[PDB]
Amino acid sequence: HTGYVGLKNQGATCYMNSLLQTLFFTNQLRKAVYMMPTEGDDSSKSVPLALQRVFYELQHSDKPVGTKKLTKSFGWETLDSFMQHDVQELCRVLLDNVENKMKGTCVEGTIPKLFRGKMVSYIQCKEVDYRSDRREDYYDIQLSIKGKKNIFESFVDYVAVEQLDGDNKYDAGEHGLQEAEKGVKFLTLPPVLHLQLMRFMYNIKINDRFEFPEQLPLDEFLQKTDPKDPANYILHAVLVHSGDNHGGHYVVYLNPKGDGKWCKFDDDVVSRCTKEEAIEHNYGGHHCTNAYMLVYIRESKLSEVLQAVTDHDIPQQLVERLQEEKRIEA
Amino acid sequence: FLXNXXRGYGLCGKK
Repeated sequence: HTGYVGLKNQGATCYMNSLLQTLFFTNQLRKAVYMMPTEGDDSSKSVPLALQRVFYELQHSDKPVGTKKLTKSFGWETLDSFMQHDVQELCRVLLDNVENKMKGTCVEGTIPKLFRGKMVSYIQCKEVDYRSDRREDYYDIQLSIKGKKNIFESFVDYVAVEQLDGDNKYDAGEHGLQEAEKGVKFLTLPPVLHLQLMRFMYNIKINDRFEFPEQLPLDEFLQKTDPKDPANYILHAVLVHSGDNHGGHYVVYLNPKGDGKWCKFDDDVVSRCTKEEAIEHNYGGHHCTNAYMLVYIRESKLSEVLQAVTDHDIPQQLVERLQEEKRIEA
Repeated sequence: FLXNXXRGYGLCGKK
């Protein structure tokens, strides 16, 4: 009545099931994951193969999907393992593993293509001729929540200029201490944006209203826009927590096709839901149910990122390995 | 890690 199957609840894995669905419905990622050359891999320690297995089961099982081989492969297996890590670290663990496994293959560079951006930050001395520029690659964008009404205010905060003056005067080395500015602008924004909302600070949880839109235009935060490719982003996933830091229940909302038809993914129960439940009902306020992670897809890349996946996208070598595994266990 | 001390692209260990 959905067409989508859920993930088993097998312990306090917090954000993990939400993230797994989120990555699974990044269809371009999914197809590249299927292409990884894992035939030689040791199952009990291969996270690239365990992610293939999970995606295979999500695409083909009609019953809820287990993850125990996956949490074994990356070694988080104690009661509170997932409560000592956060979703940004698990994102990096999964994406870096699969990135490396595609090095040297037909899908090499898929992870950077989908997820890498570039920024530039600078220090410009106000009163002598010295500037330091720093270009670096990024993956996700951590957005400050506390004291920000909406995602626009957070991006404004992200790129707000900082005065280095008086007591925090920048030392320009040869020039000694100098008044300077520090600032930031994005050079590029990747096809898939993972925005991490800083609700869980230090240990606390900010439950305040934080408004985020269905279509998110970001041209204003680039150093140079172009026309006929505006940085216009479409909301794909809303990863949600309920509670006050202490444990809590984790759920993800997705419109997997990018068409604004939303579903709620609540471990083994995938149910269909209103757009209001996915968006405005996760703004929070003063409710303690609210987004901590948003996934946006660039409008110009959406058809690309959400390209149809068929059974023919999963190699035979892999299908046969996974079905043989099932034979053994039975 | 990025200029702002947030995590950047890839795996970078503990601060």
